[PDB]
This record gives sequence, structure tokens and C-alpha cells, in this order.
Amino acid sequence: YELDTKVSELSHKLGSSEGSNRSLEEETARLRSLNQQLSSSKHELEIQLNEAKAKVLALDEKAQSQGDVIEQQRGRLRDMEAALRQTEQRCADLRDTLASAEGRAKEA
Amino acid sequence: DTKVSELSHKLGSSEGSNRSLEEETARLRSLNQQLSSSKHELEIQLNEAKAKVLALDEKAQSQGDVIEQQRGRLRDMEAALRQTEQRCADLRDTLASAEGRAKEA
Amino acid sequence: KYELDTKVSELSHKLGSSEGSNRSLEEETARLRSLNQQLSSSKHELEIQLNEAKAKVLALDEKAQSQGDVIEQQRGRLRDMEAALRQTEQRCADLRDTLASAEGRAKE
Amino acid sequence: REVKYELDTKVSELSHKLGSSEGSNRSLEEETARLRSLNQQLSSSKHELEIQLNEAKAKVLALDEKAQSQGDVIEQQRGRLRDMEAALRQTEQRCADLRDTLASAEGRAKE
Repeated sequence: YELDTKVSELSHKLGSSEGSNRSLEEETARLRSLNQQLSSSKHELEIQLNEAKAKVLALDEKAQSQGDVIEQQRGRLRDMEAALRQTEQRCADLRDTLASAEGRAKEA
Repeated sequence: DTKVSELSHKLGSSEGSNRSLEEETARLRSLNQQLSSSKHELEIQLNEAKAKVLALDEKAQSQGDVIEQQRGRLRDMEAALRQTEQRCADLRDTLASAEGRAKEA
Repeated sequence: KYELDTKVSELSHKLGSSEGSNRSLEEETARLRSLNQQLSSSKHELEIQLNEAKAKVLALDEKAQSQGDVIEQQRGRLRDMEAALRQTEQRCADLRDTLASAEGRAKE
Repeated sequence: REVKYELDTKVSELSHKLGSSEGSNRSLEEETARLRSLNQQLSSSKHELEIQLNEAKAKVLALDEKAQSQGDVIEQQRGRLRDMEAALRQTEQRCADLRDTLASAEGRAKE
């Protein structure tokens, strides 16, 4: 009788153990799948971030050079504007002198 | 007996699977909670963003309007400047001639 | 000797309870898994849509900053030219007065 | 008797089949543990990578808008520089012509 009882509790504990085993196998399968998906996403995001940071470097380079050109050409513009102001001044003076000489010639 | 033992076994596996199922149902319910909340948040941010796009597009049209209008005004102003400058040059010549006439007499 | 009959009957009963329970739970896990795949799908879709929308917002806003800078610059040039025009008009009027003087006292 | 002999054999086999099953269970529990670890740090890494990617994308949009704006300004500036080079050349030439007409006029005034 005692051996029958021990056979019984043993068969029960065994059944529970095997059922827990199928649980754990199913769960490791699920977990491996999800890990592969997540590592794939991580790798993809890594590639995209590297690309984006590179584009940041390139565009920052281009922008800085562009800024220096804008400043350079702003200076060139002020210098030109001044050169033209002065040349125009010389022309106005000449035209005054010419017009005055016309006045005296007609007065003669 | 032999069949209290085979039945003890089948009951053991039954309770084991029962635990596995309860644990998986709990995990799933929690995950649906997470994804549902996440999806509601995404919806909020998406509607906010769509609204912002419409507003910003509108303002882009307004700003583009005033930029064009101001371009046209700058062109008109350059024109009026050119014409006035020319008038001044003509006046200055008439004057200079009158001053030569004065200096001769 | 009758403890056999009571024990076996007890165990068969515990089985039909544990397995009503079980097949019910299996139903719930299948249903929940379905709702999940649909939620992950819709979440993914919303992620694509939101990312496009966020990019559009950002680009629009940056171009608005740019347009504002252009507006302010234009108004500055416009005011500078307002002053320049007013000054040139005043110069012409001055030359007109001076002209009336030179004529007036040349006639003298 | 012989029956107790069979029962002993059955208790033995059940005991060691059980022991084996528990061994498998502890191993699988360890594997499931480390797997949930990797899951957690992979997903956390993913969240962080998303945040960083979003910030970098925004920086690209700002930088690109800057480069296009500066492009327009550069082209407009070059335009006004061209026009002004031409206008300066023409004004210098016009001044030279004025000086020449001046010389000839004064020469005529002495006649």
C-alpha cells in the first residue's frame, strides 16, 4: 500500500514537471524569436543613425563654408557700393564743370 | 494501483499546463495594455502633428504672400529712386550752366 | 480496499475540472494573441504615419524661420530705400530753390 | 513478494525520471532568465536608438534648410555683384568720356 502511495505522488510530481517543461520550451522559443526581431531592429536603427550623423557632418561643413562665403560677399558688396559712390561723385563733378563751361560759352 | 498512477500523472501534467496558461494569459493581457496605451499616445501625437501641418502650411502661404508683395515694392522703389536721381542730375546741370553764365558777366 | 475507488474517482474529477479550466484558458490565449498581432500592426502603421508627419512639421517650421528672416531683411531694405528716396527728393527740391535764386538775381 | 519487487522497480524508475525532469527544468529556467535579460537590454537599446535617431533627423532638417537658404542668399549676392561690376565699368567709362569732352571744350575756348 505504501509503495502504491509513493508511486502515486511520484507520478503526479512527474506530470507537473513535464508540463512545466513544455511551458519552458515554448517560452524559450518565443523569447528567441523576439530577441532576433529586436536585434534586427537595433541593427537597423544603428545603420540609420550612423547615416544621419554623417549627413549632419557633411551639411554642417557645407553650411559653414556657405556662411563664410556670405560674409565675404557682403564685404565685397560694401566695397563695390563705395567704389561706385566715389566714381559717380567724380562723374558729377565733371558734368558740373562741363555745364559751367557751356554757360560761359553761351554767355560770350 | 496502476491507473491512480497514470491518472496522477495526467492530472500533474494538467496542473502544469494550467499554470503555463495562467502565466501566459497574464503576460498577454499586460502586453495588450502596453500596446493599446502606446497606440492611443501615437494617435494623440499624430492628430497634434496633422493640425500643426495645416497651420504651418497656411502661415507659409501668408509669409510667401508678403515676401512677393515686398519684392514688388522694392522694385517700384528702385524705379522711383532711378527716376528721381535722373531728375536731380538734370536740375544740377541747369544750375551749373546758370552759374557759368553768372561767372561770365 | 475501497480507498482505491475514492482516490481514483477524486482524481478523475480533479482532471475534468482542471481541463474545463484549461481549454477555456487556451481559448483566452488564442483570442489575446490575435488582439495583439492586430495592435502591433496598427501601432506600426501609426508609427510610420507619425514619423512622416513629424518630418513634415519640422521642415515646414524651419522654412517658416527662413521666410521670417527674409521678411525682416526685406523690410530693412525697404526702410533704407524710403530714407534714400526722401533724401533724393529733398536734394531735387533744394536744387529747384537754388535755381530760382540764380535766375532771379541774374535777371536783376 | 514478487509484487513488491515490481513496485520497487517502478518507484525507482519514477524517481529518476522525475530527477531528470527537474534537471531539465532548472536548466530551462536559467536559459529563460538570460533570454529575458537580453530581451530587456535589446528593447531598451532600441528605445534609446529611436530617441537619438529622431534628434539626428531633426538636426539634418534644420541644417538642410540652412544650406538651401544660404544658397539663395549666395546666388542673389553674386547677382548684385555682377550688376555692380557692370555698373562700375560703365560709370568709369562715362567719366573718361566726360574728361575727353572737357579737354576738347576748353581747347575750343582758347581757340
